[PDB]
Amino acid sequence: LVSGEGERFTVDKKIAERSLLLKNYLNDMHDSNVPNVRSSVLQKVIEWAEHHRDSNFPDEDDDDSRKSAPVDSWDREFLKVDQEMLYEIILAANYLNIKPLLDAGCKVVAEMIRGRSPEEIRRTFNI
Amino acid sequence: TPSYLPIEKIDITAHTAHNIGDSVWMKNGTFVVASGNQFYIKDKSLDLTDPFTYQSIGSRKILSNDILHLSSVLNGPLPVYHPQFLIQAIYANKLQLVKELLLRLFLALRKLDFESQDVSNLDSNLGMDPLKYFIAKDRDYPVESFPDPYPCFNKTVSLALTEQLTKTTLPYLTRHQQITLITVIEAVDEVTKNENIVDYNGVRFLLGVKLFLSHKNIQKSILMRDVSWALHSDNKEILLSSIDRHITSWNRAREYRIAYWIKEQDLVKKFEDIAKYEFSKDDKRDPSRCAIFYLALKKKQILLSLWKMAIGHPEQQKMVRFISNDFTVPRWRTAALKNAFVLLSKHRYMDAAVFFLLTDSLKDCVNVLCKQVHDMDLAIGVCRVYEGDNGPVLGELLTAQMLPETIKENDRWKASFIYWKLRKQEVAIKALLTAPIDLENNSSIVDKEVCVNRSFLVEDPALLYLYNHLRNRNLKYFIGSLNVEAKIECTLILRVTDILCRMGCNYLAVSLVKNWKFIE
Amino acid sequence: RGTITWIAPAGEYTLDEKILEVEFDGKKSDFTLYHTWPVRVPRPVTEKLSADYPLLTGQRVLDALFPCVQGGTTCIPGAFGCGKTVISQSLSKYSNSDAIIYVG
Ligand SMILES: Nc1ncnc2c1ncn2[C@@H]1O[C@H](COP(=O)(O)OP(=O)(O)O)[C@@H](O)[C@H]1O
Ligand SMILES: [Mg+2]
Repeated sequence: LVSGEGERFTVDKKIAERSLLLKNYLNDMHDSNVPNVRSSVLQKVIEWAEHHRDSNFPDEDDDDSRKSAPVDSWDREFLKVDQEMLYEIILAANYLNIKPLLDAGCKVVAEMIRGRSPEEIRRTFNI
Repeated sequence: TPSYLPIEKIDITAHTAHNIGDSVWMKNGTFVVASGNQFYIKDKSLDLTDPFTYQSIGSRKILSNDILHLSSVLNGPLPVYHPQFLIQAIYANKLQLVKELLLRLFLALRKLDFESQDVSNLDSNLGMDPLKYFIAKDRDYPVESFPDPYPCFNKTVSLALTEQLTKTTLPYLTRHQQITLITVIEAVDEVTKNENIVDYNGVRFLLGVKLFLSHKNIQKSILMRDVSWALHSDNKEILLSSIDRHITSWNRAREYRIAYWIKEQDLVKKFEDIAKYEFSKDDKRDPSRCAIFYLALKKKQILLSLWKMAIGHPEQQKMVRFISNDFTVPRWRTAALKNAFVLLSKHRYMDAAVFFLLTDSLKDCVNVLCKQVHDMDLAIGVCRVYEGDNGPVLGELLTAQMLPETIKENDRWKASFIYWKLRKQEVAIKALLTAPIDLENNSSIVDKEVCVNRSFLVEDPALLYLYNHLRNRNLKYFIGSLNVEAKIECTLILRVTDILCRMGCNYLAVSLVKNWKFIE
Repeated sequence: RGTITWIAPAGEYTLDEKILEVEFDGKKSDFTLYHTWPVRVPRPVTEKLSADYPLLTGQRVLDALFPCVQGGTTCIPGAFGCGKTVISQSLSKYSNSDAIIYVG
């Protein structure tokens, strides 16, 4: 439920049910019956889940949605904190099968890389 | 290439003999240097006369002449038309995307020429929607269409591009990179033709060989990467028939390493044809050269006839009188072994291998081929044609002669190939991720400190793409252990990115992390 | 001939101590530091080269006027006090040869 490298957190909550992996691996259906994620990025993911605890997403049933839309500004600033850690945050959101964080991370990193091209550098950095 | 490259030599000494007092960067690369009470502020522009700037910029074309912009050209995300981005988007299962990017490159170049605008205005992303790079699978890519004059990438667009790329110099690309871009256009042209036949480990091999042909000056044989792409393809016949035209001599059947991957049922035919050629070489008829290929096939009779019809050769009288015997007889078996060991001492290694194969002592023919003749390529071929496709002598040969050097060199392509030919598939697939020294008590072979380490251990993104393929076809071996496998998949994904990011293919790193499927 | 079944480690061995084992046709043979060869059979070579380097004796007349080469054959006919043995010994002393076999 928490990374072994000194990682701990709330064992379960409405937030932890946000991860579709934990929808089955969090003792879900206990009557009928995390290792990989790095500690810091685990903290970051649970922070995002807690923040959006009071939100709703169309999940994979968004069809035309789930993409081709601007990302939430708070998510933009929250994820835009480290270039090297964003890829492993995307990987964590992938392993936990959490679609919204995956989509947000991909949007943010795509815009970072697009904005690092020399044309965009000159058009937005110095000009 | 070096990981770092100097771009300027700020030579303040050319004005004063006093040593530099203090140095400090500032806003926009302004580099303030102090000496005495007297500053030497250098702006972030470049002086092209400097040898360092001249060498680092090379043949490139850059929008601004800056240390900041230059450091953003030698490093940072690649323009989506860069050859090192297109080959990496082909190795990843994104061929359709590469075709679309080439089409958009053509359209943008035509747009620039039609409006008479300078090519340096060309957009780095070619107006691509970034989500396209993140599409999980090649057949799920939404391949849109363009207006009628050039709706979809095809032969006409290919020729037009190959003309334009000679009539213009693309920005940020050294002329050599532009040459490789043209060869990538040709490779995509070839793949589009074969795209309906060969699975996608055939497409990767085809691009590998097409890139090999352009680098025979520095590359002496297709990398083991391409041998492993072809070895795991379901259409080895198509790949072999595509590269057949180049396999005329043994020296060219050793460049494409056909002995490693081509089907045994085609390796027999290729030995027959290579024997035909090696006999009738440029110089003259000599059954000495084509002996090994005819014995490996178990065609001693054809070799005997070849010796007979070679009336002019000085060795003819001895060889016809010797080979004609029946080497099941113990006396003649021992005579052939004695002659083999005499030829090994008279420094006639190939003939020693031939004689060691007359008697069916393959374990000694292949050891003379791989240790004294230095042809592991021919040793594998003889093993595979003589006895069978996989082992047992081939297994011992690989475990003795190749496995140690592979472990010392810390090569995982070779290790996977070896554990495949030993039909140890379950660990052959794992050898792609974990270094060879950690497999199957290989630490018993060489001390862990003898192996290569430090910066020399540069990753290889393709090495992962193969695994994700095999892992998905051989799931029977991975259902038994998931947590331990994930513990290393989640390490090699983050170590394969951070080179896809360090080689400018960030868009592919995000795709790799986004689309990777953990086997729950 | 054969496949080294066993090779001795570095160390001090007498001539009679076994140094190598080599299996040929399943039969194992043992090799010490020495071996015997028939003095009447010439020892084999891979190929016979062409002698092209001088056999630099210490003698001006023999070095300059009638030179010999390394691998050549020379004869020194003479009467019973003209120096056939002094020439032989001077050559044994000052020749380039890495080894001398002086047969009397
Ligand atoms: N190069 C020489 N310098 C000086 N004395 C020599 C030389 N060669 C031969 N002699 C003298 O000649 C003597 C007889 O020659 P010797 O060496 O016995 O040859 P041979 O066997 O032909 O008689 C020697 O003992 C020595 O005194
Ligand atoms: Mg005498």
